[PDB]
Amino acid sequence: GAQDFVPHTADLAELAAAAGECRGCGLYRDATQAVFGAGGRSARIMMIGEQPGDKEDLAGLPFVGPAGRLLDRALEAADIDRDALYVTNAVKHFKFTRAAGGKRRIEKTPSRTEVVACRPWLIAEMTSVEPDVVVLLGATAAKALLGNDFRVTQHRGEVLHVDDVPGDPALVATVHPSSLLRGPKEERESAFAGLVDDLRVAADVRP
DNA sequence: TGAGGCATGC
Ligand code: SF4
Repeated sequence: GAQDFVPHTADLAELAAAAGECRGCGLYRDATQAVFGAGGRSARIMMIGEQPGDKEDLAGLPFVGPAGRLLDRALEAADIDRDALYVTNAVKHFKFTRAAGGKRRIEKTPSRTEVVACRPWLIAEMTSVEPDVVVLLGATAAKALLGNDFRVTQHRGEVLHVDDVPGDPALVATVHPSSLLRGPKEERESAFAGLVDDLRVAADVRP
């Protein structure tokens, strides 16, 4: 995968500019641009989503579309300052399809081989940022760091620690904010509450 | 429109 394209540097601007050159999997070809993380190395909370969506791929920034707006409300309800956040995605290029007779770009879940190929960028970000806690937003991100057998619905809101992760941060898994939109509106407010609770667990981690 | 975890299809 991407490991040869990751330069030996902790400068997020250099990593981001290099990601524009990555050939670690096929996603780079149909996407507009790599969407790297956003934030500074002084962040103590890192949050990892699945992939850039349609709006993210057009803007070049993580979490700018509907799921990111919901994440924004979740952050405010958990009293998490954005000054403490570095936010990124497990996969750096937008994976999508279109209906043959349609124009809208329809997001497709990254394959597990794409997550594995792209994980060197995530490791590079984690070493550069040295977060005290990593929030895994959804199954793709959580499995990226915790193994393909990990079930976010089974262990969300738990403070976890694994050995093979650089810097031994606390890890907190939760559901991706888009799941609240995809699921029934009847469950949406309860689901938002659950997200906010998990985020509160993550913000109260003390190294 | 914007998951999750299991199942089936080739
Ligand atoms: S997705 Fe990750 S690994 Fe695949 S190309 Fe874009 S950057 Fe390289």
